[PDB]
Amino acid sequence: EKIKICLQKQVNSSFSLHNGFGGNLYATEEKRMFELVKPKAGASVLNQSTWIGFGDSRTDKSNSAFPRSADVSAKTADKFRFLSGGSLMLSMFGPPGKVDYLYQGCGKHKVFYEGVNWSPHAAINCYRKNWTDIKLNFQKNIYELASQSHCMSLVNALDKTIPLQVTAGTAGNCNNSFLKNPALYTQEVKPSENKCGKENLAFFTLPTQFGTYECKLHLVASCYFIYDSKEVYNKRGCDNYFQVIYDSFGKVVGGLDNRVSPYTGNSGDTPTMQCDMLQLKPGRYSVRSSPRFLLMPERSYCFDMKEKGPVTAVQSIWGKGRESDYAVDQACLSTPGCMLIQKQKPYIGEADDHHGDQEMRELLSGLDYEARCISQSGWVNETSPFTEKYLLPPKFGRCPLAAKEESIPKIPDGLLIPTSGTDTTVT
Amino acid sequence: EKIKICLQKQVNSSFSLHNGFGGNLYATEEKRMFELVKPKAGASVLNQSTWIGFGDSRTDKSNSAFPRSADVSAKTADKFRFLSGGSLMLSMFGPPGKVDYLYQGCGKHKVFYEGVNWSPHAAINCYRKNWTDIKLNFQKNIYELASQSHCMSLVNALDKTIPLQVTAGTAGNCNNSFLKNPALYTQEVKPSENKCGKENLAFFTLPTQFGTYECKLHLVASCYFIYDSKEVYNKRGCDNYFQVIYDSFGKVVGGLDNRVSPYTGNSGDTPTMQCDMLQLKPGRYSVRSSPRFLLMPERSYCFDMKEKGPVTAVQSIWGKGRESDYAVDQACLSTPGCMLIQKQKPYIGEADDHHGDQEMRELLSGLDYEARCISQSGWVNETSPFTEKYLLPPKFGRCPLAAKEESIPKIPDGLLIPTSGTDTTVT
Amino acid sequence: EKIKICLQKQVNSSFSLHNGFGGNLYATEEKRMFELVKPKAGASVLNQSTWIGFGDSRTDKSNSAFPRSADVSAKTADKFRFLSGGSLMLSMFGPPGKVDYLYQGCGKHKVFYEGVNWSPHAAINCYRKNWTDIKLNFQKNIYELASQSHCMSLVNALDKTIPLQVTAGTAGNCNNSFLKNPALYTQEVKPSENKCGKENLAFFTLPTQFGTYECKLHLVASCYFIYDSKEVYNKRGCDNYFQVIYDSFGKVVGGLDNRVSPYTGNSGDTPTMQCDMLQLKPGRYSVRSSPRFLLMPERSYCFDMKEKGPVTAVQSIWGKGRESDYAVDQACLSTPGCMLIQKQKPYIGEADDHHGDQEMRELLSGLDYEARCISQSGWVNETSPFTEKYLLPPKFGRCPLAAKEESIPKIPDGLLIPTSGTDTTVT
Amino acid sequence: IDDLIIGVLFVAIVETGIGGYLLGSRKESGGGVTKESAEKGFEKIGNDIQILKSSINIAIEKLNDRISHDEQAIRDLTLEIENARSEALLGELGIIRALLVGNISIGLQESLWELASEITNRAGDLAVEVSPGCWIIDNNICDQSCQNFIFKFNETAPVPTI
Amino acid sequence: IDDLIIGVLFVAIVETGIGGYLLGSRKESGGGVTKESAEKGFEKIGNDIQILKSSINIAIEKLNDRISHDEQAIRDLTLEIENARSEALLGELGIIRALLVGNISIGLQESLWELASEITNRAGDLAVEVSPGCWIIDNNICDQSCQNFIFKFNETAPVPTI
Amino acid sequence: IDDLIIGVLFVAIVETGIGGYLLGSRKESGGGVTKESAEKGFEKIGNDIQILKSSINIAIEKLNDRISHDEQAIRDLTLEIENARSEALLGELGIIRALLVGNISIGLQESLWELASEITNRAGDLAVEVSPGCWIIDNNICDQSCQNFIFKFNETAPVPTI
Ligand SMILES: *[C@@H]1O[C@H](CO)[C@@H](O[C@@H]2O[C@H](CO)[C@@H](O[C@@H]3O[C@H](CO)[C@@H](O)[C@H](O)[C@@H]3O)[C@H](O)[C@H]2NC(C)=O)[C@H](O)[C@H]1NC(C)=O
Ligand SMILES: *[C@@H]1O[C@H](CO)[C@@H](O[C@@H]2O[C@H](CO)[C@@H](O[C@@H]3O[C@H](CO)[C@@H](O)[C@H](O)[C@@H]3O)[C@H](O)[C@H]2NC(C)=O)[C@H](O)[C@H]1NC(C)=O
Ligand SMILES: *[C@@H]1O[C@H](CO)[C@@H](O[C@@H]2O[C@H](CO)[C@@H](O[C@@H]3O[C@H](CO)[C@@H](O)[C@H](O)[C@@H]3O)[C@H](O)[C@H]2NC(C)=O)[C@H](O)[C@H]1NC(C)=O
Ligand SMILES: *[C@@H]1O[C@H](CO)[C@@H](O[C@@H]2O[C@H](CO)[C@@H](O[C@@H]3O[C@H](CO)[C@@H](O)[C@H](O)[C@@H]3O)[C@H](O)[C@H]2NC(C)=O)[C@H](O)[C@H]1NC(C)=O
Ligand SMILES: *[C@@H]1O[C@H](CO)[C@@H](O[C@@H]2O[C@H](CO)[C@@H](O[C@@H]3O[C@H](CO)[C@@H](O)[C@H](O)[C@@H]3O)[C@H](O)[C@H]2NC(C)=O)[C@H](O)[C@H]1NC(C)=O
Ligand SMILES: *[C@@H]1O[C@H](CO)[C@@H](O[C@H]2O[C@H](CO)[C@@H](O[C@@H]3O[C@H](CO)[C@@H](O)[C@H](O)[C@@H]3O)[C@H](O)[C@H]2NC(C)=O)[C@H](O)[C@H]1NC(C)=O
Ligand SMILES: *[C@@H]1O[C@H](CO)[C@@H](O[C@H]2O[C@H](CO)[C@@H](O[C@@H]3O[C@H](CO)[C@@H](O)[C@H](O)[C@@H]3O)[C@H](O)[C@H]2NC(C)=O)[C@H](O)[C@H]1NC(C)=O
Repeated sequence: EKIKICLQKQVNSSFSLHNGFGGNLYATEEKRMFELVKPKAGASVLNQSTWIGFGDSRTDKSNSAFPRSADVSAKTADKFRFLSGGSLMLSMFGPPGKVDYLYQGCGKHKVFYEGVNWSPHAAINCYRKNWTDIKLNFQKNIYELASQSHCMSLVNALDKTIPLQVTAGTAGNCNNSFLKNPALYTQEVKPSENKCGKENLAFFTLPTQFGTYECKLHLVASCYFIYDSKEVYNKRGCDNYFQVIYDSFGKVVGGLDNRVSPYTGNSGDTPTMQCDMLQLKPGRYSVRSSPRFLLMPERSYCFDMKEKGPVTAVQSIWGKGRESDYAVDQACLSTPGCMLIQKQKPYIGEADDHHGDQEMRELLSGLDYEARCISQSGWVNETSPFTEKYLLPPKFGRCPLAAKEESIPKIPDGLLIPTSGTDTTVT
Repeated sequence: EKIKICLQKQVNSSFSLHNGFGGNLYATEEKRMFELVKPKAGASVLNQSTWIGFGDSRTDKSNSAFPRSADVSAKTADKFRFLSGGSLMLSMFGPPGKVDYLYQGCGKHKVFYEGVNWSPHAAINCYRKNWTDIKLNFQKNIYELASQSHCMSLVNALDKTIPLQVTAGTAGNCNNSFLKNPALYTQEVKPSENKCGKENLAFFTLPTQFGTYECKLHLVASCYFIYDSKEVYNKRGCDNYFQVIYDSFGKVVGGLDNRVSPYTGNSGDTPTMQCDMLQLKPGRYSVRSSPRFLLMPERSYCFDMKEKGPVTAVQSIWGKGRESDYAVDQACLSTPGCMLIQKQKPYIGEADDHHGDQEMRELLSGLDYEARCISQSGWVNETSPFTEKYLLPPKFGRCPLAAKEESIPKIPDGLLIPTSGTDTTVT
Repeated sequence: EKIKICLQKQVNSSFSLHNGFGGNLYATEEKRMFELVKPKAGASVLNQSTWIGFGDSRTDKSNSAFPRSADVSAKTADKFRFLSGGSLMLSMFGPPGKVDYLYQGCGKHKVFYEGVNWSPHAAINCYRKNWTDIKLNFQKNIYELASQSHCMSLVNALDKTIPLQVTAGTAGNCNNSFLKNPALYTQEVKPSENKCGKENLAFFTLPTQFGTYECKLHLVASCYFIYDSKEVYNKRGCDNYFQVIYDSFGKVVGGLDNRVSPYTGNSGDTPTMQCDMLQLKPGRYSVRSSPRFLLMPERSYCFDMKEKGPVTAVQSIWGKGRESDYAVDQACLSTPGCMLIQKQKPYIGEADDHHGDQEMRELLSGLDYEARCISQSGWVNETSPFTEKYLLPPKFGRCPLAAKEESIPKIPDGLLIPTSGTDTTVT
Repeated sequence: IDDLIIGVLFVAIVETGIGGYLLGSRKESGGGVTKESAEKGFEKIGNDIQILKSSINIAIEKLNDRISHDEQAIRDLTLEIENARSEALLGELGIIRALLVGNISIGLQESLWELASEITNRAGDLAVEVSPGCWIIDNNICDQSCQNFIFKFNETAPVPTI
Repeated sequence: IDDLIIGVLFVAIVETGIGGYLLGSRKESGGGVTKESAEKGFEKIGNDIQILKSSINIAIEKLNDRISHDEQAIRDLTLEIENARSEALLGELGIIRALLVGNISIGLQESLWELASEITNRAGDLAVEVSPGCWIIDNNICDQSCQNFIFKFNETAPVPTI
Repeated sequence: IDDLIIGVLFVAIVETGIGGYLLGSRKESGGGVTKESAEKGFEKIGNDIQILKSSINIAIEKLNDRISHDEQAIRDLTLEIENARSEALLGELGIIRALLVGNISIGLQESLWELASEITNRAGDLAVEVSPGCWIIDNNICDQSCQNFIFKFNETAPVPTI
């Protein structure tokens, strides 16, 4: 007897009807095509090998109590050029009674924890008590030049020529001497005895190399004393105050000349010092100044200026009890290419109050991983072209784009049954 | 006998061959997929329930001759905060011989018909005849702050402290008194008999709330008298003219000091008044002025500043016979977030010359409908993601995009016949 | 007996498996979908009929030694408005002892080879030996106005009114006369004999048409003499130097007035002339000047200002032995809408050192072909929507976009074999 | 090569004559071509065309109001952006038009395969291998009555086998 | 119109009963319907589904890591740009989803056509014109043994033709 | 599972042997495989491949000169914008390549179904159910002559039925 057999499809219980072009499809379960990625708080790096850091006491591998004292891991710390008590600003200006160090290195991404060692607590008063503006402006320029360089190094000495008429100065508010960057020199000049001195002329040569380091641009500080008035200067000098920086050609590039510009002080018999930040290319420069004062700059930072790249700047502030400034923050936020890392909770250290903060550690934890994107909103090492929402303006790497999970496609899963013609679904 | 039967497809008369991927398709007729939408001239609103208007006499529901007189419908007029003879500028400065009112309200979209009641015709000369610049600058700030606020209110009273030496002023060109915003106060000073006076110090408090209204920013007018010269002021004073507004801390935020700034007038023995527009935060402020003149501000506009939102400004000009300025137009066209509505035919009213214009009615007709987009090129409540050409820059809602009809896809209509494989079309 | 026959497909030797939707495809060979287009060096034009050129000696068809001497073809040269020894600047200011001509024409694209005939070599010293700055600024304005105009013409004469007191001048450093654009006139004034003069007032009328040429904007030179001091002027004139240009209403639009402005010279007893470039609309203008000097402008360039359009500017420099400046280059590079054509090899002419350069010929060859895009990177007449990399910012026509050949799709070629469903590929 | 009556895959240009869906019949080695309307089968095809048009409507609605709600306060121009977005969206519209035409076409063809199935199902003698959308039947076995039932959907007196 | 057993193109809603792939059989002009699980070619269908899913995986990876490696140092906002790119890429994802569903669907259907072919190949007597994915056999010719071999793949005693 | 000769849907890797389109024949339950070129059927396929290539050409022309005429006078950079447009247009090109390959593939396959129809039409006894793109004929009934006519298009002495 004839029997009819058919291969039948029947759809049961829980099912989704995925719509297409050229047949539709039934499936029992369904799931999302992509999963939204999230940026993780703190700092991390791309490539995990093309980066370099400039450190303090909390990134120092030679710290006796290191694990405790450290705001970073050992792994992370290895890429740093550290020294306990150190600061870029301390090596830049070399104030007496503080540490001094040759900061230098190369890399695509530069990581700074600079600042805390020259905060208001440090109490430098070499004719200037509030360092904050100088610190800020110095940092701003460091960040600027660094996010545009591959290699950088401190320049702790340079070529100079001083005229025999003047000999090295000292100041009681600058411990027992004077700074290692603006070098003070004076000659005998006494207006009352009518023993009037001569203007100074001195030379200096900025080197276009510093060992292996290639110097295409130098960050130097042009400093000078700001006197209140005529009468005040005229106690100690017969003429008028002036300190001016000339180039090789004969053009002036900075300083203060009170033979042609009015006096602007407010510190009485004693003046107050102002240091302007200048960017200078290598060559033979000259300086001129009034008889009683010569302030030759003898230090600078050397930048190769080769390529642009990320810069991370960590908020370098003290533990409890020590007065801190926000120069770091301010400077970063006013220069492009740097990402600021800042603390939401107070700084409370393990080793002592100023070293080994809990928060800072779980932020700088990322520096041991290899990120696929880093942004001012955080870092990510996980893949996926999407994120819940947009990441803050400066960002580097393979960026994820903003999208809603409800708008992501769904993929059929479990039991799948194909529809064909118009015959296909009976009811 | 064996007979062969075939189901044949045959195409006849008018037919179009629509190309595809996976076969083509024949159809007898065809039409466009999307119709190009048009922007309609006039004013309209999104959401039709989150908007508020500030009115005059032509938006006034309490006007006896309303229908005739009205440039709007009854439905539309109800969302307005109106008053016949009203004006924001009239309540802001309160000049004598004019109306006084408390404009206030909240909304995502604010609609202004402000201006006409203080045009050159209105006749105010409280030491200033041409009000146009003041009007303009005032409107500009109103539009600015309003397109950045949810709630706004006039402030017609505040906390003040006036010193016993001065007593309330009056002026013959300001009718029989003086303004209800800059409050004049004077003391005796007579240079001829050497009966010289004392400089004034007076306080005032801008309130952070005004009933329900929240004040995060106040729009105040800092006013002062401009004298021709030393000698001219020195007829009535023994010092020099000055009126200056200080903050709670003690810094100056506005005014004019002729003890240090030269005399700039050109009006002779009588001065001319200048009112600068200032944006002030709530707090306790102070003012200082010359013996003979104290001008304390006693009114302002209070803005909550919560959210950005649309602003429509209608060209508030007079019917034929009364002189009108273009302050409204100018102010809007120079501030972002506002859309200007302006006439292309003269203003000819039904009720009287100045109320109930034909044109204006068919323009402000849209305000009763709920638009899906509103732009400076017009409004639309009709669907479709496309339009013939681009709409002018400020626009709000679901925008239609520019496209040409000749490139819009065509949809088959009438009789449809499918093509299959390569066999499919014989000839 | 029963025999089974099958139509078999078999794939052999070299084959590529092109992946699709609705089956894949085998093919024996494969090639790229689009060939990347290249931007050819030199100058060329779009539409080959809406363009016009302004020429010199190397573009002149009446030159006896043309073929040799020419930096262009005969075909190309026909679209030029040339003249041997010519220059726009020479016709603009008309210096004595130099060629005079009426440059003019219309077109969407204007091509300039202007400049070489008034380079430092040319030796004009009509109170100014270094013409470069004037040349530069003049060229900048010509390019500027030209990339915003359809028609342009030189205006070598205009309507004027001179006062009877002054009579035409001459200058020994300007050969035997003076320029044909600033026209010099003086009256007899002697300070020592107290034969002082009267200030001059003279008029001039800028015409709205010049034949068929429409003048919406005129490029005129406002010139004046710069004297070292009071005393120096007071040798030749009792009062003070001044030359000033007023409008129809009575406002001032240019010049120098040393009755109020200090004397800025550095040329001693003889002054030095400065000509500022002004853009003026048609009307009746007036000028006022000190007794001893009247400098009325009598020439200008007339622009219709109708429409934006491309401008090509060729580096017009000399052969070996005549000093050349880069005014052309500089002027173009500081104006938008122009494309600069410049030489990478020295100028070595066939006819003489200065005419018929090899390089210039292999650059300006493109002007005989019809390009589909022209850019500062070069031109292209070939089709294809892609090119190796982005063309330099100013460019006109059907632009090709940047792409990598390795990412361009490949098209199957040779023998093609279709894949079907799941059954299709056996192994 | 089939003759004057050809399969359902085929569509022939009959510009001045009968168009649409029709029954093309003739005898194998005998009586000439007879062509007559398929409007009794069309009630299915037509109804599926409505279902297809429902799909179309939906897909068009799905492309309406795509772009987000703006609130532009700035007076600066964005035309170069609007242009580049329009050129892209225009490209998208091109693609989805060709895709839709094929999908519609295919689904329409599959509705002609429901007629085959139903007609074949109606009488056992209708099952035979001929040409795509063509069948062969015997006029001794089945008269007008059963033919009229079988493929003209008029349910008149079904075919007798003994 | 087929009765209570219908072809392979078809899919029927049976929410609380048996679902998936099943063998629906009954006597021609007689006895009731028998339905039973197909759990043995489903490894075939299923395995082919894994190959289809392999395609899916690949195509999903091909949409991962598409955007270029940035180094944005400027603090300027690009949200308005990110939005316009996201809206476009979202549209693209829509299209390729519908395309993928169809391509998968089609390739899945073609694996059901591999079963037909194989079952037809298994016994000569299985070749007959019935309904898409339906076949007819005779119980006087083939017993349980060969049936169980033919479409339940038990390889039990193949059909004897003499 | 079919044996040493398999259907038209199939394509087999024969890297160092005969390729293209060929006639694979053997006896049913007897003598071994004979393989030989199909270059007489190919004359159809080949011409249709040209028509298909004509479609390609058109579609390529249709993608040429799509960007509108520029007049950029400003000297500022748009590379980052051009880049984002290129990334999109590149994506679009990917899609339409896969779409084109399938459409071409399909249309090519349908021209192999035109051969089936023609060969089947050539001799009535050639109509039989075997495997997709395979047929069975009897050499008792038809010699070389008619075979050579039937599928090698050489019109030699057609098959007699008595
Ligand atoms: C991407 O970065 C994430 C973190 O953001 C990495 O996840 C972490 O992976 C490590 C191993 O590499 C896991 O560490 C292990 O944790 C367990 C459990 O606590 C412990 O027993 C082990 O000794 C070790 O510490 C860690 O759990 C994991 N983080 C989380 C939240 O699960 C990830 O590995 C990175 N991937 C790549 C490829 O870079
Ligand atoms: C697009 O422009 C190119 C050049 O950029 C054109 O190619 C050139 O076409 C000319 C004729 O118009 C060819 O000239 C001939 O050269 C031969 C070879 O020496 C000579 O014997 C002839 O007397 C003549 O001068 C020239 O060969 C050719 N370029 C190259 C590199 O071979 C092209 O025709 C243009 N196409 C269009 C449609 O505008
Ligand atoms: C292509 O041919 C088809 C035939 O299959 C055309 O359809 C037929 O169009 C005529 C147009 O007049 C319709 O005739 C009208 O019929 C109604 C009754 O339904 C009658 O009241 C009218 O007076 C008239 O006779 C006819 O209905 C229609 N066929 C069907 C099945 O509806 C088709 O219009 C042709 N193409 C073009 C572009 O005309
Ligand atoms: C739609 O119907 C299908 C049947 O064709 C469902 O598949 C069957 O799902 C049940 C779920 O409980 C599975 O049962 C489990 O069997 C294992 C042994 O394999 C046993 O250890 C468990 O205790 C349980 O009874 C069953 O295996 C499965 N069929 C096959 C062939 O695997 C399907 O799940 C239904 N749809 C939905 C949404 O449930
Ligand atoms: C894959 O196999 C096919 C066969 O179906 C190859 O086609 C055959 O290729 C040879 C290549 O030399 C052709 O022979 C040549 O014929 C020409 C005359 O047309 C003659 O001048 C040469 O000396 C040579 O004998 C042969 O004709 C051709 N088959 C057909 C039908 O034309 C195909 O080339 C193979 N794939 C690859 C990548 O080679
Ligand atoms: C549209 O569906 C196609 C299937 O109908 C799909 O192709 C896939 O199937 C083919 C076989 O016909 C695969 O080819 C094999 O792949 C296996 C590994 O999975 C290999 O072992 C074997 O050698 C052979 O290459 C294709 O590889 C497979 N596709 C993928 C991406 O794996 C099409 O890909 C699909 N179209 C799209 C755009 O998804
Ligand atoms: C998907 O493949 C289609 C083919 O299966 C392709 O259409 C092409 O084939 C049709 C015939 O079915 C051509 O129409 C004929 O063209 C010839 C000339 O080549 C004419 O003589 C004749 O009158 C008729 O127009 C189509 O022209 C042809 N396509 C093209 C572009 O030429 C589809 O185009 C293809 N889909 C896509 C989007 O390319």
